[PDB]
Amino acid sequence: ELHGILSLGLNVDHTIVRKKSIPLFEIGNSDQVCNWIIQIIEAGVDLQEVADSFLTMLCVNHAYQGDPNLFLESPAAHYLKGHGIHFEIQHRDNVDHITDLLGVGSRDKSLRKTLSALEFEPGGTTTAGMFLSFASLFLPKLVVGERACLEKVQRQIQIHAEQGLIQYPTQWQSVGHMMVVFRLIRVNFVLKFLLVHQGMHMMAGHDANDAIIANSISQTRFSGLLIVKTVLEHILQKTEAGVQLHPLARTSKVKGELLAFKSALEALASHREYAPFARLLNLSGVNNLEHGLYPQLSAIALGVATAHGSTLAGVNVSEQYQQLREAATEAEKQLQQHSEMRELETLGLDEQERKILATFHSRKNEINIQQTSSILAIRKERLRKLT
Amino acid sequence: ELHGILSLGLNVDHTIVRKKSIPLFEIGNSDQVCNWIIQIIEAGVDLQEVADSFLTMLCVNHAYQGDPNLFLESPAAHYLKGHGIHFEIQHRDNVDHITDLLGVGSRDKSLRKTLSALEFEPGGTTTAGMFLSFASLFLPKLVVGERACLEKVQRQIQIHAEQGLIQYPTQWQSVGHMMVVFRLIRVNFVLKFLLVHQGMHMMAGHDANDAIIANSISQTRFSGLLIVKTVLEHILQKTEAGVQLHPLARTSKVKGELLAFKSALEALASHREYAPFARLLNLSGVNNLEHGLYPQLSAIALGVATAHGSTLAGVNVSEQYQQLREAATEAEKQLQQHSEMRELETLGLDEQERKILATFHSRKNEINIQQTSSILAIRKERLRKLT
Amino acid sequence: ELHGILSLGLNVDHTIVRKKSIPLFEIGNSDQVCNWIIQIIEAGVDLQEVADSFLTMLCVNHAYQGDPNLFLESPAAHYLKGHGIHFEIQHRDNVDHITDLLGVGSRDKSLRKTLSALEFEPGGTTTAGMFLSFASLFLPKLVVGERACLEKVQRQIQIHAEQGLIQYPTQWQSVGHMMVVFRLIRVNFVLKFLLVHQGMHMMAGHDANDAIIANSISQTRFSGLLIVKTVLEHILQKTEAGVQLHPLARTSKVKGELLAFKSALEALASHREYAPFARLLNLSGVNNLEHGLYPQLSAIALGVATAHGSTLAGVNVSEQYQQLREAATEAEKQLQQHSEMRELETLGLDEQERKILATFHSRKNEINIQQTSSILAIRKERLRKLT
Amino acid sequence: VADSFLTMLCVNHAYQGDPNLFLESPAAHYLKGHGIHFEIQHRDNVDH
RNA sequence: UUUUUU
RNA sequence: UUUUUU
RNA sequence: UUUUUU
Repeated sequence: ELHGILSLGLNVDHTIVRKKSIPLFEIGNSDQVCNWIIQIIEAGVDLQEVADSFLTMLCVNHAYQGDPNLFLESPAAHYLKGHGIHFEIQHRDNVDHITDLLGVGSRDKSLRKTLSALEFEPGGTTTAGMFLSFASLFLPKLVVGERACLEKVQRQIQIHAEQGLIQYPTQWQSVGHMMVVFRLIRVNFVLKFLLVHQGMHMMAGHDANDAIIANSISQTRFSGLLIVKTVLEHILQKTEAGVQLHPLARTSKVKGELLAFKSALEALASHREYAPFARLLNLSGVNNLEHGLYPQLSAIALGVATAHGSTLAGVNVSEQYQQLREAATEAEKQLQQHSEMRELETLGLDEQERKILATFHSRKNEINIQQTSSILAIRKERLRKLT
Repeated sequence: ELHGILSLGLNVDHTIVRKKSIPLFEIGNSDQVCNWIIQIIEAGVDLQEVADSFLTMLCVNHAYQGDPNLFLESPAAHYLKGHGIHFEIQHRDNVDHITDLLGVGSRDKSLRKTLSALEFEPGGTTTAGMFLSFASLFLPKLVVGERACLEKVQRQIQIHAEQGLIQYPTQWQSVGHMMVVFRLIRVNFVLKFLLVHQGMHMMAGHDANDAIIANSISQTRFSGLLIVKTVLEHILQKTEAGVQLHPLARTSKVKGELLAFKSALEALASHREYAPFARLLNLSGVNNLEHGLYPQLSAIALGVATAHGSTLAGVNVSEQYQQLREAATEAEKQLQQHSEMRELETLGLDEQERKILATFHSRKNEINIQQTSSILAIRKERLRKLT
Repeated sequence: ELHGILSLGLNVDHTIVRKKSIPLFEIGNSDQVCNWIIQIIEAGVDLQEVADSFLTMLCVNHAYQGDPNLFLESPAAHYLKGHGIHFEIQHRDNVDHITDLLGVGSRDKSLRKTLSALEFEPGGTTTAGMFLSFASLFLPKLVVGERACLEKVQRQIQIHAEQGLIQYPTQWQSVGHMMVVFRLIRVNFVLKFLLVHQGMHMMAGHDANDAIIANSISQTRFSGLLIVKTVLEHILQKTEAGVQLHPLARTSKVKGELLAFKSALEALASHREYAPFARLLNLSGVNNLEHGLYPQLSAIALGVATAHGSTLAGVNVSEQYQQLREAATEAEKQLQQHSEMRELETLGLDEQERKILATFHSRKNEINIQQTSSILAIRKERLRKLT
Repeated sequence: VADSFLTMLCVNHAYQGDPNLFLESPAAHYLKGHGIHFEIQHRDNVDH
């Protein structure tokens, strides 16, 4: 097989190509230090190389009440090492200021003077879990962009307020504070991974913050991987016997698209139980799953998927997938109509029952037209906002 | 076999024909030294024989936080040695100036006076990882040339800015700074290999810079090797049973082209998991894969590939592949039309489903004509810019 | 077999009939000495018996950073000895002038006064690797002659400038400097062999100069041995089952030509992995492969090859191969036409597919006529330049 | 060339311009067997 | 003596 | 020498 | 680069 040359360097074995060591502090006033960290986040000051340390401090405070040794024995730390990420316990005796935690060295003097410039206020009420839940609110639609993330965050804040779960400070609702939090989450990997791990792997015991985190992790599944969802749910049909390819996916080019897409999916499934969050966590083979490696397959799959759900009509694409998308949409609409009225007879039903079901199917179809057209109008409003 | 005489000296065994030793420095202020290195890069001063040392210093700072011993035990250093490239740890006690690192010797006095001429500024914010990601931005379309590389770099900077991942200094956006970075990357092998290794082999844990590097490595796959892609995806067709040769590739000359191309591909696949980056890294048997050893096969394969994807219509060729390229393009367009309407009947489908699918295939064909013509017009604009 | 008497003295066993010893110097300022060597090359002064010493010094500086002991343990030195070529390490304590390296003796006083006449300039920027790459530029088309070599050198300098790989001094671009470099390469064997060895056997790690050297070595394959290429690719056809002789090669004389040519090819393949560079390196049985031992076979093979590639129409021959060359060219053109339209039916194809392929084959044939006629016109221009 | 161009006109009239259909036509079947044959030669560009 | 393109 | 899109 | 709803 010389066609293996095309797949060289895609699904490589696991090797560690880095060495990162995040200092974790065994202190007495863990809550007080975490409040200081939240306050420096609120101040807008960027954390240089200490973002990992302080955000992992917040995560350890939330999950383990402030005992970093338990975290070093946790499965999250077990996963992170083996990818080159390690943690040090350093006992701190007295911590009067947040600058005691950061050590002396090059480029830490630059941060230390700024942090000593900030004047904190003692006994802040905001806990680390509150910040972790607020940060988790950003995980859905984070790969989409800043504004979409902020819009989803405001919506989900409303939702969680009307459940009575949480009460975020009104200064967190500001646009700028969300700007700084979005930047902090986007750049930092360990915070996102820890949020994902605690959301996924907590079987019970959720407090308000854990409930919010788990909900946002569940909503973050396959964010940035709509191509995987559309292809695997519609184009690669799943039958009782085997796997049929969609009627619209018979083109000679689309067959090659399918084989390459499969190879990329073997690459993705190597990140077991973390593949849904690959684009969020920027895992290895996520660039192998893109719109542009698979133009025909992407447009056709999204068009076929749009023909079923009225909400997928709001998905935007580049200039070059639009026409093939709606061509596939109308093709699949007509095919679904034909399949609709074709297998009623295959079921044993009276004239009366089939008659009622035909009325129901027509009614459902018009409801779907209502909804798809409404979503299209809302999307047109969104683009008009962009204009 | 006397025909083996033609293949003598092509796929030779692995032997080490060189001895290179890059000094790596175990220092205290690794970040400070790396900032000095980035500043001397920004100054435009060319690094004579120390480019390898300082760029590997930047890579060690990024990957291993500044511990070169871990790098000497890394698999990248394991690969490099055995190709004749070794590293020395030399502990430096005090480093007040960047000139302390470079040792006394012939032709180093020339560089030392220039580096002492430059006046640095303390506490530069730019980290080594930022420079590594910016340098990685150049890897796609680096073998193409300087302007195409710079254009891709600007595009990808825009893309990475709108994700919120990174924020490059505005002085890096200048044309001249990209000129110096392009020159530095083009001449230096170890920097490119280290970027390729960290992009390929990092399974998880990506920060912003690692995400950018991995994305650009994934985009750099088979850059400069479009002939391999076109031939192996279209001319050497892959069936369930065996390997069919394309109908357009039956000529007696093209058969010899195919055998020679195969031999070159056994040469290429010897660089396992690095064959995609052969032209970038200038590996052994990459000159055996060229347009000019395989004129008929190159033109025919690119023409056949252009008949499928609308984006491949933008690929330029020499004066002598153009006519055969479009001849093959029209031949494959007509053949794909005939195959298109020929295997609809081979599938069990109703009159209705086949009718809908024929409408879909026609619609797809006109979309493809739109896109190919647009790409051709854009290419005409590009040549007009050249004029 | 009395016909063995004709082959006596052609494929003889390996014996050493010489004793050459090149002094190699273990010095401190290897780069400084190599710059002096490059400057004496630039001065145009001919090197008497020291050309081998200084050029091997440059090669050792390039490959091994200046440690000749590593070179003496290198496989290139292993190959050279056993052919009668050895090296001495002589440690030099202080080298203020290039004349310190050359020892006192007969005919070295003549060179020493001239080298002391030349006034060097300290700290020359030109490295040994740059000179080695520039010298390697001459290897393709070196056996052809001086002007063709210089033309190829200028073309390849342009090519390597537009890649951004290298920047040769503008004083090297002069015609006279290329004259001196051509003479130096032509006379000297060890320089050419070392360039060939490093180009062939370096699997990875190429810097700019190594990339240039490897490219020119790959382009130098079978330079001066077009007869081997033409015969083995066309006249001695390679089938799945066995070896067919070309229809044009059935003459009773051409059969003897084929047997003698085979014997010469067993002679050539004895130089394993170096047979492609036999005429360049003037290996043992290269005079047994000539135009003049095989007049009929040479002319017929080149004519048959010209019928396939449009570029081989530019190959010149003596007064006496021309008419047989074009006679074979037209014979093979008609035969290829007949074979062309004869095996379309042998493949299972529709009327439509065969029709399209016939259009494609006609279009390809007219493109080939365009290209062959253009090459013929360019060749006519070349002869007019000679006139 | 009178035969060539007039048969070109006849092929254009009867078969819309596809000479292969004419070579499979019964008129061409009759003509050959009387010694009259036709060659398809594809022309790429015809400005004159 | 070699003659092309790479 | 490479030439597209990613 | 991602673009929906959750």
